[PDB]
Amino acid sequence: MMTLNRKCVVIHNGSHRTVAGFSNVELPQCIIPSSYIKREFIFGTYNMIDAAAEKRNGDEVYTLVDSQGLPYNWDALEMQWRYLYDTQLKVSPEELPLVITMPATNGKPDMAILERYYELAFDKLNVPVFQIVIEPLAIALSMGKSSAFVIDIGASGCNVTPIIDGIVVKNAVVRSKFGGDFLDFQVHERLAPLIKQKRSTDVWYEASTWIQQFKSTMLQVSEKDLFELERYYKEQADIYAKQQEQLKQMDQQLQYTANNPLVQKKNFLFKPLNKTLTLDLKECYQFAEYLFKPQLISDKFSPEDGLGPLMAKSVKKAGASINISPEQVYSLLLTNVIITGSTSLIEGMEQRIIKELSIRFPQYKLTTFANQVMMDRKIQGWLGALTMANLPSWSLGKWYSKEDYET
Amino acid sequence: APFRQDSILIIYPRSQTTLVQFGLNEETFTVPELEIPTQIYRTTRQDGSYTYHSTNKDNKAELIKPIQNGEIIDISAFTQFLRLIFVSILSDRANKNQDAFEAELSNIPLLLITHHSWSQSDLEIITQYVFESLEINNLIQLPASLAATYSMISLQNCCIIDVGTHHTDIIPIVDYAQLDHLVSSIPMGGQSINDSLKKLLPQWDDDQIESLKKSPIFEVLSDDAVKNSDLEFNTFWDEKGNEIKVGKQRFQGCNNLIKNISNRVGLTLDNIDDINKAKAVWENIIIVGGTTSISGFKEALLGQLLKDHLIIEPEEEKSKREEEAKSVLPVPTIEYVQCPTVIKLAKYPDYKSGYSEIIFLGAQIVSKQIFTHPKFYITREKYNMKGPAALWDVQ
Amino acid sequence: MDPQTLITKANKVSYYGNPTSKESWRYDWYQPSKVEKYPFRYKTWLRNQEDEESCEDILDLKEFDRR
Ligand SMILES: Nc1ncnc2c1ncn2[C@@H]1O[C@H](COP(=O)(O)OP(=O)(O)OP(=O)(O)O)[C@@H](O)[C@H]1O
Repeated sequence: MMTLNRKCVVIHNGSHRTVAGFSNVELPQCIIPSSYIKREFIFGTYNMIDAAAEKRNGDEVYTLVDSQGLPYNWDALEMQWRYLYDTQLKVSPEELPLVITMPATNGKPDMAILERYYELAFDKLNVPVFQIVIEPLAIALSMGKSSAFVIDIGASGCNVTPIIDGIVVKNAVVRSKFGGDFLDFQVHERLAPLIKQKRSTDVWYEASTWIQQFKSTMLQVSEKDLFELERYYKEQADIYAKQQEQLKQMDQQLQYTANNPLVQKKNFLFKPLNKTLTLDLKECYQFAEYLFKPQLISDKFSPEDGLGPLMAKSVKKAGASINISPEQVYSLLLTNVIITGSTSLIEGMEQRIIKELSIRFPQYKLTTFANQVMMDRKIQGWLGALTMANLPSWSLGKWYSKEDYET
Repeated sequence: APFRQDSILIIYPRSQTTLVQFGLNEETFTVPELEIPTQIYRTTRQDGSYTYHSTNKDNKAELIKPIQNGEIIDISAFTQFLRLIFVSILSDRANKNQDAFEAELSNIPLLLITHHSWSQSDLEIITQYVFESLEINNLIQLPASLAATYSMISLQNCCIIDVGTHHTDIIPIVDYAQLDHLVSSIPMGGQSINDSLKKLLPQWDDDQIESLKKSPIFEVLSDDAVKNSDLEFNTFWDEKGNEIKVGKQRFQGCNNLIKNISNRVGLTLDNIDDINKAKAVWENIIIVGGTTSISGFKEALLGQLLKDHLIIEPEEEKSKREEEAKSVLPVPTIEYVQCPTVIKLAKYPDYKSGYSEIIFLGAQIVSKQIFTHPKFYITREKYNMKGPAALWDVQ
Repeated sequence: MDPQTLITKANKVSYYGNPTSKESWRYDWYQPSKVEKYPFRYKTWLRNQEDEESCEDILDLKEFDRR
């Protein structure tokens, strides 16, 4: 749809995915990696994949954003926007309004960043006007929630932003470094023996092909603490073992060669070597467990850096940043919960989120929403920006113009 | 408001030649009547303005092919070319029927088959041109892929592999919707065979290679294969009439193309987010194009897809297991968590196999669908109010 | 006849609810009104409120008809 008789160019730069499109269509024109190749520049997946498989020397892969979710290379970002405009969108930057997303943060680099975007947008690309949207706020407002608790899990990590009455709590913003990128590492490292000082293109190809398949298929999230869960099933199995042995004690017999969900195996085909990879369900549970319990991987990391305590930490901090009562802020945050990001698509993640959050907050009743359309959840930030772009009046958001940029 | 099906105009511009049809018979299935080259002659003048002609008469001339690799390289030439066609059909009927303007040409709805690569800008211009310059009151801009699937009854999910001369399009469709972010195109096509054959037959003439490619002895054979596949040497007659003796190279040249297609289709469908949707797409594959008419091509491509992309227990592992199972005197099948479990070609229900055929079939059903209950396509009522921006009305 | 002659005569038909006016549009800048005016200009389709080329020869359909 065309609001105010016009269309907008919506762009979202994330750690992993970069989504660009028009505000009228409702589906994104393109989704490309948030990384790039240095030869010349190669910005497409298909374009990148070829360069990687081409296996040229002096080829490199660089992130386009710092772990904080902000762009750390502007000239590189400039080449991307040109590609987005010239290749995928096929429109001049001078023509249309630009709605882009930047992540929520506790600090105010925004003015440094805005000045950086002023140059990129205006003197560089001659963009007529543009708006910036806070991604969790975008996601929340788009969903009908004026106040919500947004858990965003992605390549960089878990980003938990509390929102009250339409504005973010800056102090209560928390960012884990555990997420899709961390999970990529563990899948590779753990499976290296089974497969039978690396080109960045080779690392990126593996991460974007067979590893991504592993996480979207093999990986699951326990509904409970894994140790606690494992001890339960073991003892439940011990009873079945003792039960079955006892029936042989009564009438006797000998060796008839006589139930634990954690031992069932999941089979993942590794096509490059055309060899099957097999892991029991417990080994699949293990990877995601590290997000809630990072201490297991290293001991360098504290239990509180885990997702479970962090969500609670954010909720507590949300109360302190408003000064109704802080104790009651919990009621509004836990009542409205938004689970988004691609990494939250791992099976059983929603339950564990509820489980871990319910433990530390037994008194409050809660209800969580997680978008059940698989694609939408991955691009949800961009869709949030899209609704903001499609707002009925210009008065409903901040727009930046050549007026704002001057000597 | 009033409409007679003989008035409906369907245009399907392609990179080389445009297919056009005027009217629908209602007795039978509609087939393209007119096949026109897609080109226009442009004489530049001192004014800085441009003039386009049907023929150059050896003057400044040049030639503008408005469509390259299915994309639109010249929008101005394309509209004039479109105009050329529209005016041409108007005169033909005008001369044949005196009252034509009062009856058949009274209202002419235009249905334009579009391409996935066409930009919003291009589509907006085309809309403006049809209503303003051509003075047409009804327009349907239909993507070919959605038109193609429309012929297939109740086909929600599928992947169209459209092999053109200089390029091949990969168009994944999900929930009756073209996913544009996953659509791609490879600079590989029917001509890649010519380029491939020229490597293995340097002594041959470019004319002779093409003649070999279209000859009956040119086919792509499965691993499983007085019949042609069996003898080492066979022969064909060129358009010149001369015999050309060719060896094993007649069965070659399509491998490089088929692999690149397969590889691209692999990544494309691997990025489908919902596996259950993705599984359906893999179960419906549409291989269409001119090149696909080559014998064994569809089978070779399908086979290559199953070769690399199919998820199934490796025969090497499965063999050891069956061998190890005995170990006895005098085996369970492996289950995988990935996609797909099975790969097969789209079934054509109730039907003839070409791309041009199915699109037009779809275009016919759409016309039945739109005109019965319109409330996609643009009407003069909207274009007057919204303008070329009327092209986008959704949500 | 002439192409414009063929275009102008064609597609002209009158029914109930049929628009008399043919509106024409242009792709140009626009300066949004305040709801004073906002200080930026963007490109969109605008309608000419006041109602304000190369025309070639027709073709022969049978030459380009099929066989
Ligand atoms: N189907 C899936 N199942 C599980 N994980 C997935 C799936 N698809 C992608 N991922 C993982 O999710 C991550 C991508 O996250 P996402 O696309 O949300 O990033 P982003 O939104 O661009 O960045 P951010 O989340 O920091 O804003 C990747 O690390 C990838 O491995």
